[PDB]
Amino acid sequence: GYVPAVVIGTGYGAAVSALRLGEAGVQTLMLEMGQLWNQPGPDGNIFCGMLNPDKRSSWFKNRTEAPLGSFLWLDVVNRNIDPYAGVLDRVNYDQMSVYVGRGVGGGSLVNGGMAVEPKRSYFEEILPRVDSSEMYDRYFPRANSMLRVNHIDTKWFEDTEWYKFARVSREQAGKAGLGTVFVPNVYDFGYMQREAAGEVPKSALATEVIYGNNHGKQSLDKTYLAAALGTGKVTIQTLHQVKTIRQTKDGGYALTVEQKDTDGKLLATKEISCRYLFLGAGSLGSTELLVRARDTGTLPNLNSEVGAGWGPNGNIMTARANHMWNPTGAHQSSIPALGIDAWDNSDSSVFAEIAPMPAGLETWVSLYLAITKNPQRGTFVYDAATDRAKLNWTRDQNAPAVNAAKALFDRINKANGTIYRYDLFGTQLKAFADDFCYHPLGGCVLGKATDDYGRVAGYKNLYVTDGSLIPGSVGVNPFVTITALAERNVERIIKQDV
Ligand SMILES: Cc1cc2nc3c(=O)[nH]c(=O)nc-3n(C[C@H](O)[C@H](O)[C@H](O)COP(=O)(O)OP(=O)(O)OC[C@H]3O[C@@H](n4cnc5c(N)ncnc54)[C@H](O)[C@@H]3O)c2cc1C
Ligand SMILES: [Mn+2]
Ligand SMILES: [Mn+2]
Ligand SMILES: [Mn+2]
Repeated sequence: GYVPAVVIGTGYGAAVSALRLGEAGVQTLMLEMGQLWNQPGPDGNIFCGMLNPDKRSSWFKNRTEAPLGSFLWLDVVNRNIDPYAGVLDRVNYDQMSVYVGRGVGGGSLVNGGMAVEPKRSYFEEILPRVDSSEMYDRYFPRANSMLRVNHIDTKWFEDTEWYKFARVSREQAGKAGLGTVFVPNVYDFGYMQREAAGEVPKSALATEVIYGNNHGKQSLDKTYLAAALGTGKVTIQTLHQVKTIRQTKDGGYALTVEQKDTDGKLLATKEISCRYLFLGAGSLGSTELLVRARDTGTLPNLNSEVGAGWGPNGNIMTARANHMWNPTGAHQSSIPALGIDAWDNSDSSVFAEIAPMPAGLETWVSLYLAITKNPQRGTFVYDAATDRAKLNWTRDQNAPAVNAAKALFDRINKANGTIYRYDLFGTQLKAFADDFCYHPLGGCVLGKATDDYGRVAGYKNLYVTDGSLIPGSVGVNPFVTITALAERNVERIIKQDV
């Protein structure tokens, strides 16, 4: 059927858009290919933890996987599983694996909650056509409040066993002259203190994050999406995947939408039409829809920038072996709280998460997720044979990112007389994981594939809202930027277009 506005997906861009549309009185249908995560499972919990993965952990895979960095300790808990509509999707391209959330809330279900504003000077570099004053004066504050960002208590952090791992890396970094910063989060840190005191059910302190948090984490289903539903003007249909988009002969857009069950069986194929169409299917999903539409002739006036300009936010993972006298602890909160800010906008820039590890026994490993400044970009290229966009990124394109991460961590190793681990990513000696991405950015870049508010070039009332807009890099964990940009865009689009 017809609905005035359709939003594809339910991640950050989508959720912001739908809230503001509903508040403007626009009846809005959100179409989400994953589940609404609210049914207690066989362990009584909605989500599986990292030490008890099951089919809930994975989007249509036949075996669970260890969290990256932890195969040596967590492969023992891996099991064969039925393909199921689980929460975390490892999307494999030829030389890159991109991890995304699947469900009501998108990546907010599976991410580490880290809510970080980009450096203004870097924002101005990457998006020079955007007025940075309204971003910092209005939209970043709006995002901060709506997301329910909060801050860890410094004395609790300093004292608790659950953050020893962070304190160890802080001390090691400090010997190299490198500073750390606290990382704001949407996980309720008050709740986390109570978990450590045995006062409330554990989640972050029970090895949960990447397959969802049963408590504590204010994912988008609790924040923007709950508010959107509260307007009375928004509904969400789950296990509904948009496959194609066309402009109807009489105006507006028509979608082919597959409804599946949680086993992936096709239940129905529906045609859903609308006046206003907002894409919030993520860097991968929105880009694939538009490359498909261009190259199959259903949106033939899309431009050549559709598909272009993808980067992995410079993501690189690495690990150091601590001295025996610097154990990192068996009990590590699953929510990071500290990072190393070595980002000055130069090509040497690194902003690196001090990542917890879930093994739950002492390994002496410090793990890091580095965000780097690497100019290389990929393109999503439609394959009509398999009906898939394929990302053409090759591993050598991450060499600048590896080189930056390695220069930084080499300083820390030199100051401390430590070495890397080489065995965390596979049997081949490899200290830097260079073929994964948690932060996909680009494919439908703001001001190139779209105008400076995400209006898709060549079309009226067709909008992109999400990580596909960002030009490959933001220098920090990306969801606050996606959120704030979406606030900016939807406010302007509603004013001028709706
Ligand atoms: C392991 C991990 C850790 C992370 N940690 C952090 C962190 O701590 N902080 C941070 O800032 N970022 C973090 N990120 C990144 C962050 O989660 C993403 O940048 C963000 O979720 C992207 O938002 P989005 O709106 O672009 O898309 P998404 O959040 O990916 O949402 C897209 C939604 O659209 C749905 N969808 C896709 N295609 C279709 C379709 N055709 N039809 C219907 N529905 C569709 C998806 O199922 C999904 O629910 C992390 C991500 C991962 C995977
Ligand atoms: Mn604050
Ligand atoms: Mn519980
Ligand atoms: Mn030393």
